[PDB]
Amino acid sequence: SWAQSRDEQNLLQQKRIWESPLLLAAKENNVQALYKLLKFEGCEVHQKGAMGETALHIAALYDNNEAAQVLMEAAPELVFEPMTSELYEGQTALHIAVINQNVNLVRALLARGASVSARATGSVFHYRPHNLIYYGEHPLSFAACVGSEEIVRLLIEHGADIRAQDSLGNTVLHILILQPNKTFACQMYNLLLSYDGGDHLKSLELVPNNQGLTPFKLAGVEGNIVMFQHLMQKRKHIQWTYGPLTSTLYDLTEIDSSGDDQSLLELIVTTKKREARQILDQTPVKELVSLKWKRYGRPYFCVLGAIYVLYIICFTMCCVYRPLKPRITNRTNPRDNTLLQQKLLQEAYVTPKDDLRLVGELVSIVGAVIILLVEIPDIFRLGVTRFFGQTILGGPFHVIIVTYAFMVLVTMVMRLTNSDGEVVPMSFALVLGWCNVMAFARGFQMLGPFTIMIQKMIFGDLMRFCWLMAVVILGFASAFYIIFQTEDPDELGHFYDYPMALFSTFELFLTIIDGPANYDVDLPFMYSITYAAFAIIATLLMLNLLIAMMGDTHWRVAHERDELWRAQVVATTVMLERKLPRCLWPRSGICGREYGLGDRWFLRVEDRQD
Amino acid sequence: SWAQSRDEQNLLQQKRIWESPLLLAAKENNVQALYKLLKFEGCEVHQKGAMGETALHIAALYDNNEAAQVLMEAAPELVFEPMTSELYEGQTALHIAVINQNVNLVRALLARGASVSARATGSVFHYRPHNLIYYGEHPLSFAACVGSEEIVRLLIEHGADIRAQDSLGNTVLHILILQPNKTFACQMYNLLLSYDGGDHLKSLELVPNNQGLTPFKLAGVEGNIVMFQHLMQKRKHIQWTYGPLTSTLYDLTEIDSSGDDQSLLELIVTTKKREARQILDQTPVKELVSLKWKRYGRPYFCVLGAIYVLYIICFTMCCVYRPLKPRITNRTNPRDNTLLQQKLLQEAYVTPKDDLRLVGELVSIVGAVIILLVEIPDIFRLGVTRFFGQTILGGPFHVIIVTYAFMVLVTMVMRLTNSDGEVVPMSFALVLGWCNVMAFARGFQMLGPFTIMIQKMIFGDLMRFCWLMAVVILGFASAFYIIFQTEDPDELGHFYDYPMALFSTFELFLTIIDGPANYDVDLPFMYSITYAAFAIIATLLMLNLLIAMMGDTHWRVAHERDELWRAQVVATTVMLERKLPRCLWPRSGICGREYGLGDRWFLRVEDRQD
Ligand SMILES: C[C@@H]1NC(=O)N[C@@H]1CCCCCC(=O)O
Ligand SMILES: C[C@@H]1NC(=O)N[C@@H]1CCCCCC(=O)O
Ligand SMILES: [Ca+2]
Ligand SMILES: [Ca+2]
Repeated sequence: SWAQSRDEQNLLQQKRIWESPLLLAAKENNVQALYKLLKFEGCEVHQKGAMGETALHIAALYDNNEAAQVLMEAAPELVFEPMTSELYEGQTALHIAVINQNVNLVRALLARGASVSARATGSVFHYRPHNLIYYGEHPLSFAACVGSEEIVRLLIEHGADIRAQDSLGNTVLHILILQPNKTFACQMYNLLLSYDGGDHLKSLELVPNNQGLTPFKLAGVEGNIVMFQHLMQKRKHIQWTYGPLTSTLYDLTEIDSSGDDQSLLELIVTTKKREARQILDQTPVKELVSLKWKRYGRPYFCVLGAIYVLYIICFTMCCVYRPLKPRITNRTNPRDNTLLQQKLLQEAYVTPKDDLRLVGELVSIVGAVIILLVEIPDIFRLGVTRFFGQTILGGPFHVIIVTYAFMVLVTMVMRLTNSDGEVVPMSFALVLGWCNVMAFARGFQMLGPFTIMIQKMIFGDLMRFCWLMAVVILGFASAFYIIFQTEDPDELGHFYDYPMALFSTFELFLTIIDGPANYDVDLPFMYSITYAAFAIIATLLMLNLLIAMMGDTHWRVAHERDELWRAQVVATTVMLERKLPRCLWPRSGICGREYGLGDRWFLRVEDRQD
Repeated sequence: SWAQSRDEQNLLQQKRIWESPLLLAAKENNVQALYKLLKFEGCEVHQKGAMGETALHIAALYDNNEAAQVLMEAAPELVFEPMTSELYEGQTALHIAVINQNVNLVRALLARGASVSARATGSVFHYRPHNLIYYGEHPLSFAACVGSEEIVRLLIEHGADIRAQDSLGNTVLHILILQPNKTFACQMYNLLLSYDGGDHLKSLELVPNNQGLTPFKLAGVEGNIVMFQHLMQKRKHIQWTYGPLTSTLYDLTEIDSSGDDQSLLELIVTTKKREARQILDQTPVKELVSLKWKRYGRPYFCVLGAIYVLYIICFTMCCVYRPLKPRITNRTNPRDNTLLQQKLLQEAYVTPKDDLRLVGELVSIVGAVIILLVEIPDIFRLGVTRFFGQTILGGPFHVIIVTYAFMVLVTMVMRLTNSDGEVVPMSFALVLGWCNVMAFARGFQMLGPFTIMIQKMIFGDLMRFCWLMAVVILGFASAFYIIFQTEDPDELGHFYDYPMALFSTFELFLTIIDGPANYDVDLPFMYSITYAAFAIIATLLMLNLLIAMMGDTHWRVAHERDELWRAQVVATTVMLERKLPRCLWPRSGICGREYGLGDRWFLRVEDRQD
């Protein structure tokens, strides 16, 4: 594959280093050898290694200032030389010297005039899961990441540009946010800002990423709390300090949802990173989301539920009082078991009690069109995750609400044609319409976190486990059929045909029925033996499942599911504000006009320190 | 709303500070500016800010002794000036100087003759949940709360009054008890007591709150153990010290229940604060309550149960041997399913076996009147929580005991009228009369804590969850009805009408019935499919509930429910002593007369230190 390729080439490089006597001597710091290979013998100083590296590139990898200095003295054009291989296209000797924090070699290379604008476009410097580190493409980006404050200023002194962006359009500021050592990177972040021009506009912090993000905004998405906390000092203003109390004012500009999708809050709820959830708990955001749902948010969510419950409960009223079913053809004799009395083809009737039934069915096309006005913007504008990431209209579940309206439309087509299968399209809507009601259990009270468990269980662990429950049924259900195939099924015929054999055993797996048992007639010899094993094995599987549930329930998951529910409540609040009109739901905070301090909206939060 | 108002005004204040050049210079400590605004230009020194603040009020907020001193020198009448706004009505410059612990400014203000009796009646100084801190209304109250021992004595030296009460009638002593830093406040508590007159009477500790509480008494209600422990030294007397043993005598005056509702014990069991429960565990109280229930308490509780069980079991005897039911009208044919043989209108009968039935019914009016003598004092004197806080007659449950007597009275009205619904009023009393018997399981042995779980479950989590169980039934129960509406219900008609469809599915949710299944006749196509989903979903909901139970069971809750039960046993003991006559249940302890040490009752408790 591709992992083999890079593993092959690192091995292949070492052979070239061993074979090449010049490259070997630079690797091994043999100073006396290098003079013998350059002065007396005319070895081609511009020797190209396996990775297109120069003799100086190897002397920089393994820190070798003595061997590196000889190469610059004998040939000074090697400093500008970049590596030519695909994995390392663009990398220069200065990149290697900065990475290893070789201060004396960096100073010697800059004195030679090495470019501070050379990009390392090689694939190994790309931001990808297989790459272990991402340091950008510029030598200043490398210096800032390793934390050598000495080299960062020294690189700037020779003309390094902080505004320089990589292929992804990330400045050196953006690269620091995507780093493990958060505590060290904060101090380095400040140092790079000191070289900013000083103008309020064109500030490097305002320079955006290619995908529209900014350093402050990116920190929230990536879940870097340390940088998020540190970056907040820029945009928070202390009003006054009275004893232990402190009224502090927050800028609330890039945080709030006014700037279209540039809102930080939308990025948190849409992103897949679990880490970003902790950002909404932070003290500028936590008041914002709480004030959002406690007032203007919670009522509208319940109002929709009241409308939704009403819309559903009326639709069921149409189903229970459905067309008349008198059975015109008394077939009866063929399949004498058959008992049907069917509704079907009467094309309405005279309308006293019948009149109200049409007004209830007229509500179906409203939902069929309102949800069609939900399904039209189900591929319009958005459409891959951008719906599943934007869907807050229900959010969880509510993929089935659009299928429900399809069943409503199919049941309309089921009418006016009077097909036998009238019940099957009408039946699906009743289960799905009420099962979706518990989507409103999200938020509400303390059943919301409960609905998260079952929601997870339905779509995750069940499917895999259900396969294991599907097996063993195949063994026992088909077995029982074979034993009972011989005997007369008139009495105790739990498995008369194969589709009933599976269904009867499936019921038996959850012990719903009493279990097949007749004492008037003697049963087959094998039923008594095979059923004993079925009763035991079914209990073990249920006990082990019950014990397997304890895979969760650790106190951290009690905090986890609590944070997941409250995060999904915040999720509900944002798109409700998005779809709803601007006249309702006034913007949070107070405007910075009429007190000419800002021209933006500020949240006044006061706190107390114990 | 109102939170917006104060947020608006803090923003509005800063604009006035910026706009007002005088107020700005005091905020910014620009000393050179202040002289330019007062000497050369005649700026109206008595400038009123947005909050009615003076230029000195701003100079005190932000600690600005240099700017504050200039304002007093140019205009000395600003010191007496209070803020006029509603939020800050009454606050003076001395209040602000004390709060920020500006010692030099407090000394300068007192030298100017600032009042030490000025109250801060502004709404932001009220004791309310929205206010973060409560420091009282007097400048000495502020000094004591921040803990500046230097200012407290200095404020007293210039005529501060410790006896001064706020609008709620709380002294400075009461304010300290309602503070977070319990360990610091104890030392400050003593310092304020040193300035007391020294007379045993009129002591500031005896000064009561408006609602009848005193500092020692309030500490128990508020659950401040540190202050409760510290305050106990005042009223505990060591008899002797023999080796490691120590006989210490406790005053037991304000603690015990003799002084009407002033008893501390009644305040603990009646209050809603969870913290007060730990106070009853304290070593002066724990012996008192234990000695109370172990002797004189536990027997009377069981004696009432023996009487109650006897009263109930006889009442059931009347129900089982009820009027004769021969069915006079053999209607039968209309609703041929009907089978009734009804008792109804015979107006008693000749009395051999019948005579004893009346003597048992005569017991019903006794309970109907005895509980009427419980329902008459169910609005008399008390009545909102003052019953639910005073009810110990059962305590938990025993709201239903008064409804039981109502059903007894209704069943009496059901008799002498011979109505069809004879069973329905009589049936409710049997369930409620015996379900109330487990109220006596409170206390008793180790089932008492068990009864607390179910008691909590019935009235808390169930109702919310039951709604979620009510949903999904609507989908499946109504669905099953539709499938089976077509077919002949003579055989396997679990859902023949809609009210039976819900009830049959509700039973099926808990898997009580075998589940509808017939093999002689072929079932509808949809029943087999829809029932499979019902069996699965019902199990998940029950499994997730079982796992959701683990929301408790942490070892802290095992201590919590144990402390809740033992606290509710203490609850039972207090009102039993209240309702019972004084001749029974002698007062705990030994009187201080006949050993003229006290004239009050003392509990002799000896302890040993390891
Ligand atoms: C092979 C290259 N040639 C060399 O002399 N050092 C390089 C080794 C890899 C450094 C970058 C590895 C990475 O980014 O994952
Ligand atoms: C606004 C008032 N004017 C001022 O100069 N300081 C005050 C600030 C509020 C102090 C009390 C806040 C509180 O009690 O919650
Ligand atoms: Ca069973
Ligand atoms: Ca059964």
